[PDB]
Amino acid sequence: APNDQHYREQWHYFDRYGVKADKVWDMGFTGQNVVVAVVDTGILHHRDLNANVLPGYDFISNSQISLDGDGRDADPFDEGDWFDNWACGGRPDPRKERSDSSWHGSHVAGTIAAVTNNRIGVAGVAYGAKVVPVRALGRCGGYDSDISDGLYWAAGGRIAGIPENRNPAKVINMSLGSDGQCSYNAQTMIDRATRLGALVVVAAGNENQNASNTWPTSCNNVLSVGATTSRGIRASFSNYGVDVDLAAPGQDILSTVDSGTRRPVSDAYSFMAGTSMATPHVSGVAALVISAANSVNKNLTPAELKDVLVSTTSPFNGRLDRALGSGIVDAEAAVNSVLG
Ligand SMILES: [Ca+2]
Ligand SMILES: [Ca+2]
Ligand SMILES: [Ca+2]
Repeated sequence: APNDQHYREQWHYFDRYGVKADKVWDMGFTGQNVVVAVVDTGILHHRDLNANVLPGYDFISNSQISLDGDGRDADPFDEGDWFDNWACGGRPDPRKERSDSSWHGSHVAGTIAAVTNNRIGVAGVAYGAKVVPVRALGRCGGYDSDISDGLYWAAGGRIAGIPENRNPAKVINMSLGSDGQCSYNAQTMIDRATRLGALVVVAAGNENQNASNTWPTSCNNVLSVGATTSRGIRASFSNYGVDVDLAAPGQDILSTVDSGTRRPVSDAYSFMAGTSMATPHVSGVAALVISAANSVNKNLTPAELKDVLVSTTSPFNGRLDRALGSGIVDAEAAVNSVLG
């Protein structure tokens, strides 16, 4: 087990309905040399992230969303997506009036590869991997076109005006989405990333609805992740249905954030719930699998990697109320599969 101060609270890594990441670490696989891209709100300069974070890129085109004074730029720092006075619409709905900064991209990034065995804070599923933050979300979310350009760059695609990605990712985590069908542009970029070799791992969404009514789940060539609880059943908010590929822990997920309600104040750790939290468990396990496959000289296409993940899942706790993919992602079974 790692020495991290709050590892024991990360039930989702090691306990009954967790992802069995600990069993893979025991085999000596940690996602070594694998790059995972995180298309999200950007990254904090958090002491429990910095060593496992590579420089990424900020794809937010509108400065009113980016809150950093300009359009696309080389610094994917999460400025904080806080707002007040219904800046993101919906006035006068009391639930939409204001929000603290989410630090969503950092919570997600920490699940994949928080710095581990460094005494402080938490652990990451693939703590030998490196994360490339692709900032596409800010105040009020992000543009579909910024998300799709970012995911393409994440895979190794060239975007005019932006440097070539030196560290294209084998796994692209997208803990994001909204109502509606996959756009032509989103589908096209997902297909291009898939043809580069990247597995695009996406959140099923959080409206207790059919995930097929949302994107990116409704896209071809994605692996859609539903959310389960520490009791092994469907989290109440999790989207569901035939297009959910599998599930992962998505309620009371402890990871890396900032204590600041607006701007960054201090490195912190919080519990969050969402398919956004389940997704990076699957992205992390994918990176563990690739490190294992690398060791035996085995290539996995995105379709093959998805099939490894989906066919090796562990069972739910009795009957669920909805289709939620094949079971809970299981790193031990997935890695054992590719090692032969
Ligand atoms: Ca900017
Ligand atoms: Ca920036
Ligand atoms: Ca740590």
